[PDB]
Amino acid sequence: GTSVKPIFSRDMNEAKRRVRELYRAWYREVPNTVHLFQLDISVKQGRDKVREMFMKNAHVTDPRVVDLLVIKGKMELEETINVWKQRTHIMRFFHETEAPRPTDFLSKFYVGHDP
Amino acid sequence: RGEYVVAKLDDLVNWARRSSLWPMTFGLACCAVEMMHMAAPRYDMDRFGVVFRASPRQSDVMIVAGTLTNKMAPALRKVYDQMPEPRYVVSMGSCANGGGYYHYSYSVVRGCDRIVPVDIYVPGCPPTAEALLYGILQLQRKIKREKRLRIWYRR
Amino acid sequence: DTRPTIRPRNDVVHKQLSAFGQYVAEILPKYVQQVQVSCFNELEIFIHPDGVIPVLTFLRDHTNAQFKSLADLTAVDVPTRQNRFEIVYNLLSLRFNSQIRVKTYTDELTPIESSVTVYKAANWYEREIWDMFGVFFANHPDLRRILTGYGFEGHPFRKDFPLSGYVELRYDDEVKRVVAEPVELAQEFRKFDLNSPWEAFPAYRQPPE
Amino acid sequence: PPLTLEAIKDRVLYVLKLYDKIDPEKLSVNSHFMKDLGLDSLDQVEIIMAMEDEFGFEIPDIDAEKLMCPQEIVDYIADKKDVYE
Amino acid sequence: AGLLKKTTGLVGLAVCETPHERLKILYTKILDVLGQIPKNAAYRKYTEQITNEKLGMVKAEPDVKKLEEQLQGGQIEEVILQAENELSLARKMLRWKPWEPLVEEPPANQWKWPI
Amino acid sequence: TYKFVNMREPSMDMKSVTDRAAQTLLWTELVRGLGMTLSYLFREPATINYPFEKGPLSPRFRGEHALRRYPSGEERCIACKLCEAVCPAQAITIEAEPRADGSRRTTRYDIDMTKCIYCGFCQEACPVDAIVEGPNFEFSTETHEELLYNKEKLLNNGDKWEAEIAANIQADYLYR
Ligand code: SF4
Ligand code: SF4
Ligand code: SF4
Repeated sequence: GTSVKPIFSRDMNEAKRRVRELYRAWYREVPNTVHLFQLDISVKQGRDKVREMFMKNAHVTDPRVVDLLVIKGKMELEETINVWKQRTHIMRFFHETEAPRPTDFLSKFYVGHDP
Repeated sequence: RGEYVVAKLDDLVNWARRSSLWPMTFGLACCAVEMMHMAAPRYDMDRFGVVFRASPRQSDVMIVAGTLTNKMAPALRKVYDQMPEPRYVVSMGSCANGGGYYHYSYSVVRGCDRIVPVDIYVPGCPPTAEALLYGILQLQRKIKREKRLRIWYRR
Repeated sequence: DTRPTIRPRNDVVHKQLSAFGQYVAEILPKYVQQVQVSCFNELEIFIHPDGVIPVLTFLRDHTNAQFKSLADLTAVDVPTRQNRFEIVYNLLSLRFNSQIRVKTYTDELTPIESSVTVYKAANWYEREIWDMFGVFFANHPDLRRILTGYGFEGHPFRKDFPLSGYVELRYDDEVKRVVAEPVELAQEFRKFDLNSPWEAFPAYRQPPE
Repeated sequence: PPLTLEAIKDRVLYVLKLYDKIDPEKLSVNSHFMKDLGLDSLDQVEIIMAMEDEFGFEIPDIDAEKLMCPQEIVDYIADKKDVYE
Repeated sequence: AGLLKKTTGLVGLAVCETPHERLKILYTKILDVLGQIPKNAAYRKYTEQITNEKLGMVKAEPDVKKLEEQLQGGQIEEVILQAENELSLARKMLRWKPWEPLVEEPPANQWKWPI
Repeated sequence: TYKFVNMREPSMDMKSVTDRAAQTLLWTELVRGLGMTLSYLFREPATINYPFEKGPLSPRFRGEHALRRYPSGEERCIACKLCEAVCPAQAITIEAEPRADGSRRTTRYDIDMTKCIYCGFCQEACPVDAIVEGPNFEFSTETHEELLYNKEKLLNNGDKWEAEIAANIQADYLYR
């Protein structure tokens, strides 16, 4: 039933261990990417943007899924340091252009007839 | 007359801008065949003063040819910015000008004009070589319909 | 050919690959769940996820198979089955001019040990499947995004990602760069519900449920 | 000159003070990150990284999780640095 | 017999001036590793059939050219290289032991088309 | 059957090495290139004098569309809607409601040039040869909006490229 094959994790411990130095690699990644890619957003801005993206993937409770997020997570940092990505790619997570989607009931009610 | 001298100078300034403009490519897809299949002897374009040459700093018009994917979108924009002024872009092919076949797919922008200010649109899938040659001819005629020095003098 | 409309069928090829299907079945009956010949004379091998390396190595060096030309590797993602990603290889043997199909099954989470040891051709036939579908192959040299935009999310060729995708590009003056945004279509891709309500082939009729 | 533990004590507590979230008030000699101070495990990764810049040292992740208060930070690095003042 | 092959016609695949003897020693070598695997396995039941078969043809006829036709394996260097990977294939499934029944049966509706 | 390409076994005799040494010392294969190119120069070119003359085409040529009409002027289109049912790029949109004389013919026939593929499936799909691929191709425009065709634009091109299209379809209906 619950028998599934691993890729990198058995227990949440080592699963949370992988996201630890994944943060560590990403934590030290911010100071170089902002300067080398010539942005405008601040260093701590990037650091918290890395931070928050962790919190989005926090409600999952399966060692089986987190590592899939880890490999997806580790599938991006090298794309930044080795100048593979571009300014439109790494500032994209800095969601800037789009207008702010209304959150309260009235403002959604006013904008359109959609949920 | 004051208007006459600026009229003669304006013509002289843009008489050969429509005859010495040199095309630039990016050659994305099957439209990149007619791109230089016109440079083939049959539909000679070197005679028209135009001649294909990349040299993004030293070219006049770029003939955007092929399907514009999102992945390349930075590359075109950085090329058009590096493009010196005056500059024109020609959207060859249905995919380049309006997405064409792949308009509904996830990895192509629906038309090049969503990315670059797009001049004369030459349609075709692909545009048969002379259709762009006709399109290039329209671009040169558009160059005559310009009042650059006239507008400056009016101001 | 007395019936020029129909495609003429061959039987000497039919039984021979049928016999070879049994041959491979006996040699390693640990992984081959079942073998299916085709009316198109394309015999197919159905293997187990752990069986990728054995059979692929077996057809590679065996003296009666010599299947060493990796034709393609792809997925046939089928939502209605628990193993949605159906990983299938195609092999070609020059010595005996035959084509072998080996088919597996996998979920979104289960991995497959990389076949780069068998064929280094898979090196890039592995990357796109991880990108296009999302299934991850273990012990592979690199799992990079090869056929998508940089920073692209999800997996397009799945039966979940819509045709138009989720994100659209456009060059904006304020930022002086081509930025993204949620997709918006001038025309919605219309629907063509074209599957007839009349049964087509009694031969391939699905068994009653 | 060597690198004393009173040095270790202050500079470990110095950069811990510098990071924005920590308030001087609740900080103490114990000031346990989890049940006394109060942060998240990722914030625990944050502070140990701040320790790296403060010391110019390196700590493995196999021991980063147990560093649950500044006292362990002081004790742990003093152990490997082999300086006991 | 015949004068030395100027080129096998396949680049990288060089020539071997000792065709029959090298084929034989490699052939007893694959006979050796065939011993460790059980006889009852269909592997051993099928390899020894072609082992004793074409070990006879190489032993009986020593000429390069007649051996080429009898084995339809191109030049001898192709055949011995082909037999070489047979040895490596023998070693791999020595440890594999793929003789027990299926690891587990396929899911109920995992196969069968259409969906 | 097959034939080799690279293998040459260049003979090492005194005469043969002289030719190879002469070729290297006093270049001969290169001067052959000069001779071939010069022979090319003294040959009249293949360039065409556009627009004063334009290259050949075929009666089957697929270009800018046009909605044709019967001998008396009736629209051939009936909104059977087969054309967009096979339009590979879904460039055709059609709506029909009642027409004054009891009829319920079409109102909308917009083939987006920037979506169209010019495959010609539409004209083959049409059972009344209403939509066709015209011979014209010189319709480049400087606005994306111009290529977005409508019903009136299609009908006008049908009345413009009429005699030519009628002759082509008369010279090609036996093949189809
Ligand atoms: S318009 Fe046609 S020929 Fe040109 S790139 Fe698109 S599909 Fe290819
Ligand atoms: S053009 Fe022809 S196929 Fe298309 S709607 Fe009109 S009659 Fe039908
Ligand atoms: S020629 Fe254009 S309009 Fe006609 S079917 Fe093909 S894509 Fe559609």
